[PDB]
Amino acid sequence: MWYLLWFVGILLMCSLSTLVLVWLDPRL
Amino acid sequence: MWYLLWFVGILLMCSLSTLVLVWLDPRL
Amino acid sequence: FDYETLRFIWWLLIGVILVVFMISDGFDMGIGCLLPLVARNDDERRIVINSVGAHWEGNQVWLILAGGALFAAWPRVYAAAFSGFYVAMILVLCSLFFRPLAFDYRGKIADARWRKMWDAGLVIGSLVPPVVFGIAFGNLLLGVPFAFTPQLRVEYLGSFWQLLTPFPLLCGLLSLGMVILQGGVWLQLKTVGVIHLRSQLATKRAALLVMLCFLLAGYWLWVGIDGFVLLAQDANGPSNPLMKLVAVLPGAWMNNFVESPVLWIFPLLGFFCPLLTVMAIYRGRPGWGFLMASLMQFGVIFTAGITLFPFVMPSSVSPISSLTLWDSTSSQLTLSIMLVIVLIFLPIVLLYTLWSYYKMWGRMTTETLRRNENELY
Amino acid sequence: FDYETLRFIWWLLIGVILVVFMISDGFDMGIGCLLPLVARNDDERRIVINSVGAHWEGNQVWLILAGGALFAAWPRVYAAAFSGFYVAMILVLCSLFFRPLAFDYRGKIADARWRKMWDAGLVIGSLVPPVVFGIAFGNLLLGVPFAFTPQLRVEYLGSFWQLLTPFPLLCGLLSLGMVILQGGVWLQLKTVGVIHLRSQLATKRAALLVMLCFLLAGYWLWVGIDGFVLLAQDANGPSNPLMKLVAVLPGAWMNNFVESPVLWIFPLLGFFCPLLTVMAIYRGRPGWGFLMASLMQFGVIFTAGITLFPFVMPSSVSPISSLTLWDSTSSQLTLSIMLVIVLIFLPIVLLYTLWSYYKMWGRMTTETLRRNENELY
Amino acid sequence: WDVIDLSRWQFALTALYHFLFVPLTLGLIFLLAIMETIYVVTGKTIYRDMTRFWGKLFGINFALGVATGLTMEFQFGTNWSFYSNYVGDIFGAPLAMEALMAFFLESTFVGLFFFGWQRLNKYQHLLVTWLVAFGSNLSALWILNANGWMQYPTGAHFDIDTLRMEMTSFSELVFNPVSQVKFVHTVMAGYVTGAMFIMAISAWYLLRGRERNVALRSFAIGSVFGTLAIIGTLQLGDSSAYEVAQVQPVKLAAMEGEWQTEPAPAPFHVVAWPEQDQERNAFALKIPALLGILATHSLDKPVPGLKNLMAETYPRLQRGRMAWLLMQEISQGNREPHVLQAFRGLEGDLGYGMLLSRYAPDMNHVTAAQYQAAMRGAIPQVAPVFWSFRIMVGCGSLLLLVMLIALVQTLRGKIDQHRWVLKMALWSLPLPWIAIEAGWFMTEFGRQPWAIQDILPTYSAHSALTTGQLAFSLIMIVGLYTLFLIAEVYLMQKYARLGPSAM
Amino acid sequence: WDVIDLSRWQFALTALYHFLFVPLTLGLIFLLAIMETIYVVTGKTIYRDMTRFWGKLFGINFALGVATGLTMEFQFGTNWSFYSNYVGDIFGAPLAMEALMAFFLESTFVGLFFFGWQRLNKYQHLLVTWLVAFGSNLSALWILNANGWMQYPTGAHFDIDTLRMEMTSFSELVFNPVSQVKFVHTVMAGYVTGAMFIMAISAWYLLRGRERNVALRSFAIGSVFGTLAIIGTLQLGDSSAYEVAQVQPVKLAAMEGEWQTEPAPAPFHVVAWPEQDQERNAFALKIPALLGILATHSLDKPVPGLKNLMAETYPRLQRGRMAWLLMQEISQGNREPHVLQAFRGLEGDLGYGMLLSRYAPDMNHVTAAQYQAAMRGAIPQVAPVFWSFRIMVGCGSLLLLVMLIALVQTLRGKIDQHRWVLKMALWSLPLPWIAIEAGWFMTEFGRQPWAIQDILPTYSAHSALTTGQLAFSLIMIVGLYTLFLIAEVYLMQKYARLGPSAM
Ligand SMILES: COC1=C(OC)C(=O)C(C/C=C(\C)CC/C=C(/C)CC/C=C(/C)CC/C=C(\C)CC/C=C(\C)CC/C=C(\C)CC/C=C(/C)CCC=C(C)C)=C(C)C1=O
Ligand code: HDD
Ligand code: HDD
Ligand code: HEB
Ligand code: HEB
Repeated sequence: MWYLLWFVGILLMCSLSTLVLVWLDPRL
Repeated sequence: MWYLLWFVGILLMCSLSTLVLVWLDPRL
Repeated sequence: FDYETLRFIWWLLIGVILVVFMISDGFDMGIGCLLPLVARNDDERRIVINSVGAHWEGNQVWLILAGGALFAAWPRVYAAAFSGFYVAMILVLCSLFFRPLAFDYRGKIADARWRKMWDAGLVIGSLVPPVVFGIAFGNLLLGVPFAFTPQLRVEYLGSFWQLLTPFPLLCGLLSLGMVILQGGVWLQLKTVGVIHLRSQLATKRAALLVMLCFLLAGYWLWVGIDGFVLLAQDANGPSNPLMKLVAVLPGAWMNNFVESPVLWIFPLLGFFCPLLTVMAIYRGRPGWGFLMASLMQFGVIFTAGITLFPFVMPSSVSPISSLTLWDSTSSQLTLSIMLVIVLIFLPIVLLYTLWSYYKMWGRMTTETLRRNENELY
Repeated sequence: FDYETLRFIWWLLIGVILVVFMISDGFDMGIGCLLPLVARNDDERRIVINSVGAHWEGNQVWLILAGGALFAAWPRVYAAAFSGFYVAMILVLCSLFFRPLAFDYRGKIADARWRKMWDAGLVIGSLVPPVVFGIAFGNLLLGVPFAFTPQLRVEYLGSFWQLLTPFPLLCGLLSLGMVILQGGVWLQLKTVGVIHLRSQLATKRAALLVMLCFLLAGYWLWVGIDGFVLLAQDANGPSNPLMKLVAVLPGAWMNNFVESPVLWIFPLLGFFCPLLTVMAIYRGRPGWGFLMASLMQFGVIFTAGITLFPFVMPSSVSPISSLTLWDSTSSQLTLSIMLVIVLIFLPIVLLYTLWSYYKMWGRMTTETLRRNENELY
Repeated sequence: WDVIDLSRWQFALTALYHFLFVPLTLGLIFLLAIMETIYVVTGKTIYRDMTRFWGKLFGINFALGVATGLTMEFQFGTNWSFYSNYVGDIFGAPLAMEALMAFFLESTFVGLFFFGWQRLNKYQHLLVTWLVAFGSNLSALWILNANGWMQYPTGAHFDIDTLRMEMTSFSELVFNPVSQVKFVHTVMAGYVTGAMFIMAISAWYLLRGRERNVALRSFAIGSVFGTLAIIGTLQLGDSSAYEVAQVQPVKLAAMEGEWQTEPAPAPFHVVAWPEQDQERNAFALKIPALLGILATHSLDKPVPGLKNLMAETYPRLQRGRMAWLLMQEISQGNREPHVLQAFRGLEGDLGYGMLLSRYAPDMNHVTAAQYQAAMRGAIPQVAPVFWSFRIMVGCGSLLLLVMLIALVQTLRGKIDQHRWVLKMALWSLPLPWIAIEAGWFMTEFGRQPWAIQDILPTYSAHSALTTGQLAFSLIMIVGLYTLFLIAEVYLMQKYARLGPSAM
Repeated sequence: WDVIDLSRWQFALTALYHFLFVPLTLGLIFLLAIMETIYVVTGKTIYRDMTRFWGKLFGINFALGVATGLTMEFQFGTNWSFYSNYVGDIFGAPLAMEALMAFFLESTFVGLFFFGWQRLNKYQHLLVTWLVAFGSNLSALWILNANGWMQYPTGAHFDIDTLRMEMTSFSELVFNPVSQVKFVHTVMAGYVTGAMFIMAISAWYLLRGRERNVALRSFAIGSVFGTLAIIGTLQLGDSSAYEVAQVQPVKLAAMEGEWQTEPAPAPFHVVAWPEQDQERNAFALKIPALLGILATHSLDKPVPGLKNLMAETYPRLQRGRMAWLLMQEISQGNREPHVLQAFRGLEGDLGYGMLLSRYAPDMNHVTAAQYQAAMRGAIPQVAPVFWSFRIMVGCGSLLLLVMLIALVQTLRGKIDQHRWVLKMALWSLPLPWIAIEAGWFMTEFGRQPWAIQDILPTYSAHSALTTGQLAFSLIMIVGLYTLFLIAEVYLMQKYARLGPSAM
């Protein structure tokens, strides 16, 4: 079941990075 | 192992909703 | 961990949880009970309600924690106590119904009847549970009429009305006095003004009532009620209540204090703490008063526990099958697992509850309420 | 699905995959081989390279798909073919090394020597693999010198130099002609100008060469090379190459066409398609020319397959242990699983490759290259 | 009415009433966290107004949820004394740990979130909201872990010395296959409920010109969250069906109305009337080779029928009778070496012994009629389980369709262009509640002859209470719950009609 | 040199060289997807320049990755004829399916992504980039599934008729426990590699005043992605260690340098010299009760030692000798009913029979010395595995520390305020590559006496090739790979020095 876990995890990492960059872009 | 899967999945859903709203807010 | 040591540690943990819940929900229910006795105006009622509005949930959750800890560590005590006191538990549940709704609904209707009704509901929900808990504790100290079949099934041989003897009523009055004193001290800690003076007077009266009630209860237990003696019991043996020898002797409740004179500190502490907190309030130092009140709650609860050190809810009708701390306990594995879980998580819970108190330490004055009148209930 | 039907279906699927790969990498390697024969300038070389720059990866992946399909459906054929032709496979790997690097690196250095070196590498990588594949196919049609031990282990009894007989060289020349014709037709489909005329001339020459080479190969196979006959073989039996009866007879390759006259369409189609595509190119309709070229590739490949319908890589030294389509096959379960996976995914692959071609259908003129000179390589 | 039936009805009403407000809290707290996160990231103050307006309703629902939670907690001790005394050694760990961690987190930080707007900064407020959501979900995690252990006992062994089942392995108690799937499924259902609630209110706002700034953003959040949650909950429902098929064949047979074992292409009924007087269905509508594929994930794996299950439990009934006789002999102090050695064998059938005790006045001598009655009582009422399962599946499919349409309309950027989309979003509001109540009822009624699966029947797990003593409590709680529901629904309607513009 | 050793070295060099460029592609494609997603959402054109600049280097690495992939594909047939002929029926499904789906997706859409900037819109380009990333990851998924089946065979049974192992169950072939953990672990390691590459280049830019707009955003993306990926890869490394302990005790013993079985508090060595002449370590540094907790997740579960494993394989060696004799009799056409019945038993030890065949010239008569030699050869060289494991763990810990520091500096918003942070980010660039190569080498060398675990030894899996024939190929590929590495590293250095401002 690690395949679905990896899929959800990589999408989560992608979305977290996108959100952090959206929040942090004006502050740079 | 469904507990970790649920945790990652709910965080993924949260981040996806946040990203969709960030993208869609100017278009409204 | 040895099984006997594990059981003693969990008994002490139950005592500590009860003390903490008593302190928290005691100042909470003191606010609830002093709402009509202090706040003569709608604004004053709003002030006293918002004094504990933010932290009341984290104080009520201690009651759920105590219930779960009883259900886990002492399933037999949990089942017997909540089955024999069926009407009592129904009453306390009906009382606790109102508190969340009273907090969250009375500020959403402009009508005065709605506010009066929910204030009455809050007062009932802050008054009934302490009295019923005191009555149940007094009945435990007197002997619950229940017995165990040869198969470990519990049946009750009494009614709710039989629990209304004068001694449990006195215990309930003592518990009500303790909680209203805690609430008055908390009002001293937060509110400033006429509410402060009224709460000081109420705290002095509550301390006098608590001291007198405690002395009367001590005398009555000394000369009026016989006690249970645990002749023999396997401390490390399986939790089988039937396999025990127990006889009823007069004045057996004082055996724990007489055998160990060092244990006399708890009754003395619980008796002299109300005087100390009255002195602190009159000295203008509410923090030391709150500390003394907390020590009073701890001392009274642990005095009650020490008086019932080898017996948890003894049975009056049948001397045998009276639950103890050695019996009526879960297996060693689950007891140890629960102990390690508590040791891991309880300090974190205390830490972040203290942080939440720190972030919300502002005094609840009239101007602060008026500034945020739209949101505060 | 019946085991015999499953094996025949997978043989047909291997043929179809080979046809599609031949079409795609054939126009790709035709571009690669016509780079020096058509583009006399750096700008023209850049144009012809960028003509297939976007889609070349999706054409090369067909080779990997063919290799994986051989390794899955026919592990024995895969192992024997890639072990006997060890030097040949090393050469084709070294040739295919350059194509990705030649595409992606020559446009990042301003020096002319770097561009010339990578153009030479690309030409080598587009020229060698078709010739070596033709040589290997000719050797298969002639008989690979290998045998199987009683335990199913394959050993080789030949050298690389022994594969350089005139017939496999002719087959390699035919394959090179086919791929350069496909590349010339693709140039007709995209490029406009002097490159168009040069590619038309090259396509006509390649079609003439392919027709002559095909006729010569047909005559030589008719009168020069004896064939293998599969006397008896369990179609539904286990894939054990040893359990078979086979004898070598002259003119046995034409038995499939003589027994079934309807199968003569494939040789006729593969022989007359180059003439049709030359006519289409001279008629000014490159689309029909490309269709005719694809039909030529399909017809020639399936003619080669039909000539070797009951034999896949026969062994010349040992008549026995010659692999067939009935033998040298995986078990029924994995064969069916692979078939259903292919039926599920291959149509999707074709659909989105066609979509990718549709989105990138713009002609590669000089002005388009100059506009995006910074990014296009 | 009987005392046992009255207590069962009281627990039914209390659980349904409590869970009328739990999924809304679960969904709404995470949607509030979403709004707070958007406010922190983008910096626009509209989402702060959105989260304030929705947090008002969140608190309105949360108060009554907390109120019902106390009764749900104390009902085990008040009405199930024998059940608690029997299974406490293994059941107390989740109940205690939940209150120790998740209840504490949610209770403290909900007040901190409501009253910490002016004091705490944006980041601290966001962290507090996330803590509230995670605690609220962990409470459901532990409660559903306990319920899953009830559905499928694990790490449990009977002990003669304490006459109760004691914990054997905490690791397999926490990670039992049923509990994880049940937890994820229920939490996803709560997410769907919250998202549908938000979407319905936003659609009602958009049907008029009252609100268009808060309404559009709230509708978009609800649509995206609901689509993701409905996909997750459908997948977890399929997984739960597989787990029920593997663990509790009786419940699966009741759900699908299968009476007799049939070949591998077992036809999945969609409409049937599972009469119990005759062990057969009526006017069944069968889709061939459908239930066998879903339940066993393959073919050649027949699904047992109710008749076969009863036939298999008959020897289990005999062994349970023997075990009950041996246990009664042990409990009376009759310490015989033969009895001690014999009790170790056939020890796991004691639940069937209790079933026979209910169905046979004399354990020593039992006739064939009593065995037949016990076998008949070994299965639940098939028709309510079947219809509840069908209702839940249909409502889930309708939720999937509605949320897919809403997501398609949202991504296009044209939400208010079609009145019918908003009307569909509004009229789909009760569907998540109907589906979730039906699913919970099916879950807790498919195991009807067992308080604990194959361990303790519900009839013998009841306490020693009289008709009037239980009726007083039932009447009191029913009246109080009716009044509280009226007040809460009135307040929710009033503040949904008021709109975010009022505050 | 020997032919078998030469082929092993050729495969070693080819695999290492190919995997010098795969993790970079895996990480960089997802980081490019992140940049494209940010560009689509925010709308700012800076991220478009960022993704163009990083996609240049991505393509530079991707070309050589593709170039090495072809040799990796054809090496099975060129140098392992017997291995392929033996295990193809079960090994072809992942290899074929990967090329069928993931290779096709990545190959088509990488060209579509490079050349579709002007034609495709922003959304289509984003979808194409996501498709490229998912295909690149699915290719790794299928390849690592094949490698995991190699590490732990599942759904495989020997067949007398075809003299090979044939697939028995595809479901357990895909979902074997080793393959999933290996796939997730390797993919997370590739993510760490890509994030560290981005962070190192951004830190090099920030050390000067050359770039501050692209560099800061790229550093932030790399830091967040690297922290998440390093947490994931450490967790999956622990899971992989548990799986190796459960499945391949010999590999675990070689990794931890455990020679003799020791009580449950087994001390975890951190520094040792596993000499093989004497089955013991040298100057070991032992931390008590550490390896037993990690390997078995509990206590009272002793970890077997190498000596005990050899002693247990000795009867397996005898059974394998019997099985090899029976199989040779079967293959020669000697169809005896006794032989047919006897071969069904002791059928799974044929790999030990092949080991004895290597270590015993005469199978019929074998002396004790030959058995001792086979037992000695049944375990890999302990010292390289031990040191590779230690190097990988240490580099992983250093990566965790560096990425945590980078994340802390990024969230504070002050990245360039400390020169030492940027210097640490730069000097940590080779560490992910060192760790990943060491981990792969340990993985493929811990199973050294087995091409397939307990099925086929590597020595007997070799094809029939001569010294010169293999040496020519080895020299050719080594020279070409050296030239290609020089050219690729020169281009990467040149375009990292050039900077995004040039384009
Ligand atoms: C000579 O020394 C003494 C005196 O003179 C100084 C006295 O006056 C007295 C008489 C004084 C008293 C009876 C006062 C008792 C104390 C109080 C606060 C009044 C009772 C009211 C309360 C609200 C107490 C808190 C209790 C609850 C919230 C739950 C009550 C229990 C219920 C419903 C059933 C479940 C059973 C239990 C929790 C029993 C647990 C076991 C115990 C030993 C008690 C807890 C204490 C410990 C240390 C574990 C004593 C005993 C004495 O020893
Ligand atoms: C979704 C799973 C779920 C289920 C099946 C139940 N609960 Fe619940 N419960 C919640 C999830 C939840 C919660 C999410 O934690 C709630 C919802 C509203 C709230 O305030 O917290 C709630 C509240 C709540 C509270 C009040 C929390 C507090 O104020 O500190 C208690 C004590 C319980 N529940 C206990 C129970 C018990 C003993 C149940 C079964 C007999 C039960 N709940 C069913
Ligand atoms: C991370 C796991 C991984 C591993 C262990 C391997 N590969 Fe690889 N391979 C990739 C992951 C990958 C990839 C991510 O798909 C690559 C990286 C660069 C690229 O272009 O694709 C690559 C490229 C690549 C290609 C070229 C794809 C194409 O151009 O269509 C082929 C044919 C193979 N690999 C085959 C193999 C074989 C047969 C291996 C083992 C012997 C192997 N790879 C090791
Ligand atoms: C509302 C919403 C919902 C949804 C969507 C769903 C979806 C579904 N589902 Fe459900 N469920 C429910 C609600 C639901 N659900 C509930 C509430 C429950 C209870 C809890 C658990 O999970 O368990 C269930 C549960 C359940 C079960 C049981 C399990 C146990 O008991 O554990 C089953 C069988 C089912 C079926 C199903 C299906 C087939 C589907 C798909 C169509 N489910
Ligand atoms: C670089 C990065 C990295 C990291 C971080 C890691 C982290 C880790 N790790 Fe690792 N690994 C690796 C890289 C790595 N790794 C590789 C490459 C491999 C191969 C593949 C697989 O996964 O398998 C491994 C694998 C592995 C193994 C084996 C498995 C198999 O074979 O399957 C082991 C035991 C380990 C240990 C470990 C640990 C303990 C840790 C924590 C510290 N690993």
